[PDB]
Amino acid sequence: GREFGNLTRMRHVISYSLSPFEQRAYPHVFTKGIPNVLRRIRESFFRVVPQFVVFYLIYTWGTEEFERSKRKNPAAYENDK
Amino acid sequence: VTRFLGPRYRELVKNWVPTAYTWGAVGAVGLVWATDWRLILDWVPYINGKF
Amino acid sequence: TATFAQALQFVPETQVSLLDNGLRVASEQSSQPTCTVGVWIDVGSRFETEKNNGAGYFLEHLAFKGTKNRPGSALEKEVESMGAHLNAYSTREHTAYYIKALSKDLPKAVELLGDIVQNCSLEDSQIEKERDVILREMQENDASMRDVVFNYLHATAFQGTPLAQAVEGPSENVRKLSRADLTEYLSTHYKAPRMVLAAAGGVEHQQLLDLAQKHLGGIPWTYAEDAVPTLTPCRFTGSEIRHRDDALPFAHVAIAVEGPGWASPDNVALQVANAIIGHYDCTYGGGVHLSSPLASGAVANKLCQSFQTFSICYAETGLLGAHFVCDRMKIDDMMFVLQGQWMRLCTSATESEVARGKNILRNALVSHLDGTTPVCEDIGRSLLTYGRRIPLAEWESRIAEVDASVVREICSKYIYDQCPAVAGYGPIEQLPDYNRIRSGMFWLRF
Amino acid sequence: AVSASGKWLDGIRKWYYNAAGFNKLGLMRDDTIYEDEDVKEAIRRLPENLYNDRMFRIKRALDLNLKHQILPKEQWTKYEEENFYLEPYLKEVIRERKEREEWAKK
Amino acid sequence: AAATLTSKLYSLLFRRTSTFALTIIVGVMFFERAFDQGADAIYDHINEGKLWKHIKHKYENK
Amino acid sequence: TPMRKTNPLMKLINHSFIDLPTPSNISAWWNFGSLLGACLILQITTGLFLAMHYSPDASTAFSSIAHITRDVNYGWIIRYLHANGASMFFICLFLHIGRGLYYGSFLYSETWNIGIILLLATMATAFMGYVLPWGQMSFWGATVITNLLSAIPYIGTDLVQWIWGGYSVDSPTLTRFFTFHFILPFIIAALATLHLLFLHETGSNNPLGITSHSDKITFHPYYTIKDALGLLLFLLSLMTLTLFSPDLLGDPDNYTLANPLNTPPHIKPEWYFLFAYTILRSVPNKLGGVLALLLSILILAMIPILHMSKQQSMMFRPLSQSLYWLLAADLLILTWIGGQPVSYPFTIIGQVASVLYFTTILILMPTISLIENKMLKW
Ligand SMILES: CCCCCCCCCCCCCCCCC[C@@H](O)O[C@H](CO[C@H](O)CCCCCCCCCCCCCCC)COP(=O)(O)OCC[N+](C)(C)C
Ligand code: HEM
Ligand code: HEM
Repeated sequence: GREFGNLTRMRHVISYSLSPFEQRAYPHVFTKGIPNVLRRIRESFFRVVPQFVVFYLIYTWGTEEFERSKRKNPAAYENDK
Repeated sequence: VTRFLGPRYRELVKNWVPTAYTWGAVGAVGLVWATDWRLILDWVPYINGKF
Repeated sequence: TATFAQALQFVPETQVSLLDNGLRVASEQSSQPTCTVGVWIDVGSRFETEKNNGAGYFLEHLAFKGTKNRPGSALEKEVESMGAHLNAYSTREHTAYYIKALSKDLPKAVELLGDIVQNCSLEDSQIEKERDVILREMQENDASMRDVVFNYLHATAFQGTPLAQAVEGPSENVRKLSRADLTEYLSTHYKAPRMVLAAAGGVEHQQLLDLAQKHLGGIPWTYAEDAVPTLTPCRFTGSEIRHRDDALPFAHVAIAVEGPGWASPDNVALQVANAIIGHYDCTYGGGVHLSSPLASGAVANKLCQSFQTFSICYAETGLLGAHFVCDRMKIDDMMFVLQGQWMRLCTSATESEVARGKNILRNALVSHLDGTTPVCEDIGRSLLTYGRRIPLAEWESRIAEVDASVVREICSKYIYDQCPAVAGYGPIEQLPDYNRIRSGMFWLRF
Repeated sequence: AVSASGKWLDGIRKWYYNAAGFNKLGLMRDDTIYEDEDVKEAIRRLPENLYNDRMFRIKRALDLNLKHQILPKEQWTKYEEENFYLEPYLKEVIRERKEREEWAKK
Repeated sequence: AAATLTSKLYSLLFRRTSTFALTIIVGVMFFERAFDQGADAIYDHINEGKLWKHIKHKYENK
Repeated sequence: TPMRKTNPLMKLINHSFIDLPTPSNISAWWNFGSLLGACLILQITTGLFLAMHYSPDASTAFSSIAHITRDVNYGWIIRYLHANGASMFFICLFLHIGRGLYYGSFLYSETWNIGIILLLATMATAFMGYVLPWGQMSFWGATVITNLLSAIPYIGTDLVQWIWGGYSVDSPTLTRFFTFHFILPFIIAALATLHLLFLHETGSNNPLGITSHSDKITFHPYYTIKDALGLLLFLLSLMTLTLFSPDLLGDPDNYTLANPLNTPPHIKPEWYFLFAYTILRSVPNKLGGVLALLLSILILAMIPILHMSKQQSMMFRPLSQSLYWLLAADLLILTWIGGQPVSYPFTIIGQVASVLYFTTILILMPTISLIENKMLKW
C-alpha cells in the first residue's frame, strides 16, 4: 500500500523541468563541474585521508622493524661475539 | 530495558515458570534421545539395548 | 460520613413471610411514597413441551386483557385511574407481573394481583385477536438483531433440551393453541409455592402480609392427579448455527462456553473475568486504545463496532461468552483478539487487572439496585432460586475473596480447551470454520 | 554549571553545528532527526504551514543531493537562525509514552 | 459413577501441551526400546538356525 | 489498463523492477548491492561450466583442472573469470556492508539479519570452493580450518571426523566439499529473494537519512541504466583483473600438488579471509580464538542495539565518521597482517589491531554518538 498515490501528503511545491532532447548532456562542465568536484574532495580530505596515512606509517614501521630484527639478528650475534 | 522489570512482570514470569521448566525438560530429554547420549542412558532402568 | 462498612449495613434486611399455602411473601422497607408490588412466578419457557410452547408468552399477553371478576377494560381503566403502571414479562425461567404505584394505593394493587393470577376469563374472541396480534409480532421482532442471535445460540447450545426452544414459540404453534391448552397450562403451573409475592419500597411488611393472606391465600398448592412436572437436567452441546444472508450491513456473531449453574460460587469470579474482557461501543469517546483490552483491539486498526461480554445463567447450567457486531472483512480478526483475551486470563492474570475488575463488578452490583423496581425484581428473582436475598455485604465479602489465582483457576476450569457454541447471523464467510475456533481455544505455548 | 566556560560550550556547539553539513542544504535541525514512530506522531501533530515548510525544505535538500550541489553561501542556515519547532511536540509524545509505560509496568 | 481413567489422565498429563509433548517424548523413549527389541525378537524367531549370531556357537568364547 | 497490472508475473516484475519507488538522491554506493545480485549469476554460469570437467577425486582433482586450463578450448578464461570473480564478489560485498554500516541502513533489522546469514553462506561457499582445486594451500587450509571445529569442548573430534569422512582430509572430503559448494549458492539466491522481500515494504534508504516519500521515483527509467553503467564498470574491472594480471589476487603453491606429508611455509589463506585469520593468530587459546572468530562476524548483529544517535547517516556526524574510517584502516591493518609470518613486530600489532577492532565498535562509537547528541542540544 505504498504506491505513488498512497504516499505522503504535500502541498503547493511546484516543480519545473525540461525534455532531455531539449538540453545538452554536459552543461557547464569546465566552469561549474570541476570546481564542484573540488569542493567535494576538499570536504572529504581531513575526514578521510590522515587515518590512512597512519596506516602507511604503521605499515612502513612494521616492515622496517621486522626487516630490522631479522637482519640485525646475525648482527645481534655479532655484538654477542 | 529498564522498563521490563516491574511489579507485574515478576508476576508474569512467575506464571510462566512451570511452563519454562517443563519445556526445558522437553528440550533436555528430547536432546538425550535424539543424540543417543550414552552417559545418562546408561543410568535409565530399561533403555539399555545399547551394549 | 461516607464509608463502605456502615453503608452496607444501612441497607434494610428483607423480611420473608410464609403463607400456609406455601406462597412466599417478602418485603424491604423504605421511606418513599412509591412502591412496586409483584408476583415472580417460578414458571418459565423451560417447562413447555413442543405441544404447548407458546402458552406462557401468550398468557403474558392476555394476563389482564380480561378477568372473571371485572371486565378487562374496566380493569385497565382502574389501573390507569390509579396512575399505576402495571407491567409484565416472561423469561425462559421466570414469569413475572408487577405494579407501580403510591403506598397510599398499596392495598388496591394487591388484590388486583390476586385477581390476575387466580382467575382470568379467556374469551375466545380475545384469544383469537391475540392470535393474529402475535402472528404479526412475529413479523415485528424478526427485523431486530441480538435477540435472534441469542435464540440461535440457545438452539445451538441445547438442541434436544427443553431449555433450547424460544419463549415466543414456533409460529406454526401459536396459531394452533386452544383455550383448553391455556387452562391446562394455568391449572398445571401457576400456583404456590412456586409463587413469591414481593413488595420492596414504601410497603410496610405487616400490611403486605395481611393483604397477601386475604387474596393470595386462596391459591391451591396441590397438583391434580399428582402429575408433578419435575424439572430436568440439561445437556450442553459444542455445535454451531451459521445463518448467512449477505445483504446485511454487519455480521452479528455470538460465541459461548458452558457455564456454572445459577447457584454456584464460581460465577462470582467469572463476573470479574467478564469485567476484564470489558463491554464496549464505538459511540463512546472512551475508545481508541483506552478502556477494555478487547475494546483496545476493537479500536486500533478499527475492529469491533460494538460488543458485550455476557454470562447468562440458569439452574444447573449456563453460558459464559461474548457477543460482537462486525464488518464483513474483520470477522476473523475480532475473533483472534477475543479468544486471546480468554487465553490471557487462562494463564497470565496480573493482580491489578483483577483488582480493576473487582471494582467494576462492585460498582455494577451496587448501581443495579437503585430504584424500587430493580430491588423488587431482585427480591423476587433471588427468592426464586437462591432462596434468601444474599445481602450486599455478603456480596462484597465474596468478591473481596477473589484473587488472580482463583480467576485463572476458574477461567481455566471453564474456558480453556472447552468446545465453544457458536451462533452467527450474517453476512458471514470470513468467520472461521469451527475447527479453527476449537483449535483457537488453546495455546501451544502453554 | 560553568559560566564563561559555558560560553565556550556555546562556541564548540557552534563549531560542531557548522561541522554538520545540513546547513549546506538549508535544513533546520529538526528535519535531520531520525523518524521513528514517536517522531512520526510528532510530525503528525504539526501545524499545516509548518509541516509544509518542513516537507518543502526536505525536498530542496533531496534535490540538492541529486545533483550533488550546495545551497548558496548567503542562503545557508545560521546557528542563531534556527527555530526548534518540533521539540515541544516530540517531548509531549515521548512523555505520553513514558506515562503509558509507567502505568503499564504497575 | 466410577471415574474413567482418561478423566484423571487428561486432568494430569494432557491438560497442558508442554506436559503433553513431554509425555509423548517419554513415550517415544520407552516405545523405541520395547518395539525395537520386540521386532528383533520376532525376526530372530522366524529364521532360527540361519542367522550367524546364532551360528557363533561353533566358535565363540574360546 | 496496462497489461503489467494484469498478469501476475508481470505484476511481480512491475513491483520489484519497473515501478517501485526509490529515493531520487541514491548514490553510486547502493549500486554495489545490485552488483552483488549480478555477481552471483556469473559465479553460477561460469562455475557451471567448470563442473563439466572437474573431477572431485583426490587423485585426479588437480589433473582435471590442468585438463581445463589446457585441453579444454577457452577453459582458462572461464577458470580465471571464476576465480577473480569470487574476489570481485567479496569486494562488492565488503563495500556493500560498509555502505549499510555507514548510512544507518542497519535499522532495517530483519533485512540486516538476512544479510548476515547470507554472508555466512557466501563465506562457507567460498571456502569449500577454494578447497576444490586441491593444491597446497587448498589442502592445508582445509586441514587448518577443519581442526578449529575440533576446538568445541565435548563433541569436537567426532564432529570433525564427521566432516572429514575419515581420520584425515582426503578424497571423500573433497567430494563432499564439491557437493556443498555446488548446492550453497542457490540457497544464497533464495535468501537473496527473502532479502529483497523484507527490503521492499519499507523502501530503500537515502544518504541524507531523512525519509524520501516526498521525492520517490520509478526504478526503471533511471536506476536500470545507472546499474547498467555500474555493471559495465564491474565487468571492466573484472576483465582487467583477468586478462592482464590473473594471478596477483591469488597465491602460488596451489599449482603444486597437495602433500599430506610435506608442509608449505607461508601457509596463507586467500585474502578475504585473512583478517579473520589474524584473530586466530591473535588469541593464544584455541577455543578462545574460535569464539573470537565467530564474534568477528556475528558482531554485526549487535550494531542496531548499540545505535544511540538520533540520526542515521554518519555524514551529518563527522566524529563518528572519523571512527568509521579508523575502523576501515584497522581492517586494512588486519588484512595486511594476515599475509605475514609470526614475528615480534607482527604479533604485537595484530593483537592491538584486534582489540582496537572490538573496542571501537563496542564502546567508543555509542559514546561519541551520545557526545554528538549533547553537542546538538537534544
Ligand atoms: C519427505 C517427506 C517428509 C514428511 C513425512 C510425513 C509423514 C506423515 C506424518 C506427518 C503428519 C502426521 C500427523 C500427526 C498428528 C498431527 C499433529 C497435531 O495434531 O498435533 C497437535 C499439536 O502438535 C504437537 O502435538 C505439539 C507437541 C510437539 C512435540 C514436539 C516433540 C519434539 C519434536 C522435535 C523436532 C524438532 C526438529 C529437529 C530436526 C533436527 C495436537 O493438536 P490438538 O490435539 O488438537 O491440540 C493439542 C491438545 N492438547 C491440549 C492436549 C495439547
Ligand atoms: C557466490 C557464488 C560463488 C562464489 C563466490 C564462488 C567462488 C569460487 C572460488 C573462490 C573458487 C576457487 C577457484 C580458484 O581459486 O581457483 C571457485 C571454484 C569453483 N566453483 Fe565457484 N563460487 C560460487 C558459486 C559457484 C557455482 C554456482 C558453481 C556451479 C557449478 C561453482 C562451481 C565451481 C567449481 C566447479 C570450482 C572449482 C573448479 C576450478 O577451480 O577449476 N561455483 N568458486
Ligand atoms: C550476494 C549478496 C547480496 C545481494 C545480491 C543483495 C541484494 C540487495 C539488493 C538488490 C538491494 C537493493 C538496494 C541496493 O542495491 O542498494 C539490497 C539492499 C540492502 N542490503 Fe543487500 N544483498 C546482498 C548482501 C547483503 C549483505 C551481506 C548485507 C548486510 C550485511 C545486506 C544488507 C542490505 C541492506 C541493509 C539493504 C537496504 C538498502 C537501503 O536501505 O537503502 N545485503 N540488497
